Amino acid sequence: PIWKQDEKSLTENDYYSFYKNTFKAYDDPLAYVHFNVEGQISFNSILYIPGSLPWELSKNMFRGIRLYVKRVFINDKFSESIPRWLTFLRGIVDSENSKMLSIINKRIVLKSISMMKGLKETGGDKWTKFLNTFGKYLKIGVVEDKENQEEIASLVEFYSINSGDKKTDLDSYIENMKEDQKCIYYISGENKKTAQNSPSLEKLKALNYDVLFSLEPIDEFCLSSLTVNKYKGYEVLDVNKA
Amino acid sequence: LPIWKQDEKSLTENDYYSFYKNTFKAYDDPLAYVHFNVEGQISFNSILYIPGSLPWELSKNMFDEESRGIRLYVKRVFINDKFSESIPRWLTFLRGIVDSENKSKMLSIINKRIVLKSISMMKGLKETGGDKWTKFLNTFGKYLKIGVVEDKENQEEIASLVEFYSINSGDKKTDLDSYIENMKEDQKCIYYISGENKKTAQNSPSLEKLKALNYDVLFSLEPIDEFCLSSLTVNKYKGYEVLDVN
Repeated sequence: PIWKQDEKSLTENDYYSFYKNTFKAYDDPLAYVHFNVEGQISFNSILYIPGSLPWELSKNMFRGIRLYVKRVFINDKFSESIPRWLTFLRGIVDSENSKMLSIINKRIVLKSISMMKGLKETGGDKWTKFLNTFGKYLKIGVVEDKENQEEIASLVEFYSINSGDKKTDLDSYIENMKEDQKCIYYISGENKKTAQNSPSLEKLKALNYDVLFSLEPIDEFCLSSLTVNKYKGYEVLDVNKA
Repeated sequence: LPIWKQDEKSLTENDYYSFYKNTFKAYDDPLAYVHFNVEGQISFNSILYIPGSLPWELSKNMFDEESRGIRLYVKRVFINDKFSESIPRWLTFLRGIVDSENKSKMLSIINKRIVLKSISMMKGLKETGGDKWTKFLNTFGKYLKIGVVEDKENQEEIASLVEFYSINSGDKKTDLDSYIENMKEDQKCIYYISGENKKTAQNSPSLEKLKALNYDVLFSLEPIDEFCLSSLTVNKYKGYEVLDVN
């Protein structure tokens, strides 16, 4: 019924208490979205981004989402039915009516990306916290969700030669690209320090080009996908390849 | 120092409204504003306002050949008020300031950030605003319709904001996503029909098969409604074809 109620009459202690007691979570979520939709195909959903990594996920990256059909509880195993890069979301979907699992899912993915973009726009510690905690899942989304590849990739961030102590997003890298520069460059390292000290790196340093760092297999997985598919038309080259 | 260099946190709404009025010599309160700062190579401050009513520069022709609107400052000195000549012209109605530290691949960066902040400002006004949102579309909706035609890169986001009367909508307009929401089971298309008046438009004979399908149909009542709707007719709207009933 919580998700049946009006979303001009519900306050956030309502949403937080619901989340906290349904999901057994003492963390304040970073964000939530209550959406009802709407006419012929018919459903309500509340989706939450946890304030911290769920314990079950702290040891194996892949409940999440509780399905109700017609206000009856089916399973809390509906996370299994959405793209797995979204397994960190917690929430409900209550559907009246596969070719519905399909369009329910498209709508969930849309709303979750929109939630993240909103959180990024606000910026601050909270966006930083979000990428710190869940950014690995986005990086997986970039490869695995072909249709949303460009929007998800616009959220992920990496260390680079120039970003120093903080990470850069890809769009900032683009805006920072020198007059002659055609491509986005990256290089693998054991970590920040070893990576920037790679003598690979001297021709690009001579050109004053930035280079992103790939510091873990998931970075490699994500970036190599961008080499194939490009990012916003830009080539993405591994400095130790061709 | 100037308002755009002060931290937004100490400022009140009235501080922003008084600045808008004094600077642009405008009488009515703005409908909305956003103050942002970008820090890096890269460095600029901006405050962007949606006016309360049509600027006088725009009250004769839809477009002012001079494109005033946005005042450029460099290192806090006023340069000129023609910075809007480089932003998409569908945003000519915005009034605001940019103060930069520094067709360049750079002015281009500032322009892009402005368009994105302007869209997010409108989308916020749509989500929060109810009466203010309808006021915004009644005054500046024509510009958004032109944006849908002319702004290739932002076409879908702008398209999501525009509203039209339909058969089922009543004395209120519907947006496209709400139309999509209301589509029948095997309805695949968004339909529209050139009308003369909101009343006369649904009286059309050419509507019989569609009404016999109980499909909604949006009304085009001017060449602007008409060019807007026809541009969706070519690269679709969120994957939907948009068909003229003729």
